Amino acid sequence: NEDFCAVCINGGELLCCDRCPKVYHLSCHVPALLSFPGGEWVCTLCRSLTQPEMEYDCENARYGVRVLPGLSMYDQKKCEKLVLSLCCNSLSLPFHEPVSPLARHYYQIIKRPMDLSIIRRKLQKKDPAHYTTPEEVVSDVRLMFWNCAKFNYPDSEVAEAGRCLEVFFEGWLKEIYPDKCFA
Amino acid sequence: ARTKQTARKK
Ligand SMILES: [Zn+2]
Ligand SMILES: [Zn+2]
Repeated sequence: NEDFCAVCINGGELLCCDRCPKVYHLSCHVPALLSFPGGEWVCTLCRSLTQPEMEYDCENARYGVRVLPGLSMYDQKKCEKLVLSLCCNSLSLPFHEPVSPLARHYYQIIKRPMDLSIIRRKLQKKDPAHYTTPEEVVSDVRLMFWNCAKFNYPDSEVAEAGRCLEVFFEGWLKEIYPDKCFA
Repeated sequence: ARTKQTARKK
């Protein structure tokens, strides 16, 4: 098992995946976990889609929550895999949080800001703007990359990271949704 | 359920 959180690259109390070297803060895993698991635990990237080996102690699994409208159980797992894959990629750091409100030009130019913290929240059924289809998830990810390409100079580090991470994402999308075209 | 502790560090 690795020494730093797969998502935020910091230390502290870290939950180890039983199947890959990745370790996570409870709140950095997607979905965030409400407690430390007592027994076998496998992360979202390793968990089998068909036969789920364990349900998670997360917000969407609470009794009052799983009746609410939202993604199907199948689409929830697929979209969580897509979003956690984004968050664990080294290139993703500039997209974890919204751009600082001090960035005068950024917010003059980008009219529909998007970042991975918003996407994480909308995967939760209790969010007022919760996703109901995988198309909405894919649309927000693609909006995030479009904003990056719109604002940043093409030769900049962040512009390059955005373009390269988007290529990785579209590859994962075809892996996870081989039969669904999001055109 | 293994956990570890690591020293914490546009
Ligand atoms: Zn973390
Ligand atoms: Zn894993």
